[PDB]
Amino acid sequence: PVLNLNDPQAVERYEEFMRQSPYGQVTQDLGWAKVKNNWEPVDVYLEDDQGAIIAAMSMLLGDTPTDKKFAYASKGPVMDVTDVDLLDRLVDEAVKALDGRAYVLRFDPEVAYSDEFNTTLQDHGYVTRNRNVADAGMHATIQPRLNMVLDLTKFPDAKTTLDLYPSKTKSKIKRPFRDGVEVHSGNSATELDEFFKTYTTMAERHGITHRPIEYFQRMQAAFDADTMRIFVAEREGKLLSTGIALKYGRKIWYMYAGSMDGNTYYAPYAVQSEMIQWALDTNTDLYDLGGIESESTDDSLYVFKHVFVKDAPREYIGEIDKVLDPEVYAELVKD
Ligand SMILES: [Mg+2]
Ligand SMILES: [Mg+2]
Ligand SMILES: [Mg+2]
Repeated sequence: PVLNLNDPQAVERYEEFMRQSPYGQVTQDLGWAKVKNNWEPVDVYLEDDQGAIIAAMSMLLGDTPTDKKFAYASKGPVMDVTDVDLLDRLVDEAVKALDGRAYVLRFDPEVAYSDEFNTTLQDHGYVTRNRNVADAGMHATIQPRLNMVLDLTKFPDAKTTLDLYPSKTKSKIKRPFRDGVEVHSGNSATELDEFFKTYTTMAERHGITHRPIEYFQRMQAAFDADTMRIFVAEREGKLLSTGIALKYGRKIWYMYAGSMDGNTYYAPYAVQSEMIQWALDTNTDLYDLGGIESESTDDSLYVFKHVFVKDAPREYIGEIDKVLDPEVYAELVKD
């Protein structure tokens, strides 16, 4: 069925399912639609024989250069996507809800890539985008398929961040702190202003664009301090680096970062250490440092994230596309 966003009861049940599911994703939370306020939300779900929600998909519809919309369920749906027969049923609900307005319904769940799963999906009629598409560019997957994920369940007795690492790494993490770097965290306007300054500075330094502050303000309005937290690293009165982490489902996700120019005293390591400590303190299963371009030392993202994730990066199935308008799809989506 389709969720009536104006039905508080229905919304609460949908949210409860999302928040409690081991497959929950912040980008599938109804709060994500508030962040992506320029996209149209269309949410659907399936119920089991007891009438309880067993699967849900929060879609966001965006415009394209054609008469069709692009329907996207970021890191959704929320269910065991390998249960493809169940997935088909949920997608059928989504297709009904879209009512021919979209040329495609795409979802990129955080499930490991495998030839078997890839094949099963294709056998069910989905078009998958992973190893068959470009690594970067306008043809690449929206979300990086290679992600550096720290599995904290491998360290049941870990009390602090240092307990998860080899001595060489403990040294790297301790460095900023011994040099005076201090981290404070929260989700108020003050921390947001600190984040934004480092974020725009970082953007200007790398000659790249940055999202407007309103984007993050909507995020702050949508998520409480137990879900969204901004970590700010400073040294004796000087702002050095920041990071935004979102706690949801089985993980804490390092989503945004910023760092001032010049000497930052390895503040980014301090930020990571505190985000990981938050994951430990909350008994979270995973700490997701996000994507990398490649598992190579030539990738600055990899080198940095590899300090905190020694396991191989997780490689996801990529984009699973339910093609609705084949002609427009072929026009807008290519390898
Ligand atoms: Mg258009
Ligand atoms: Mg713990
Ligand atoms: Mg590790």
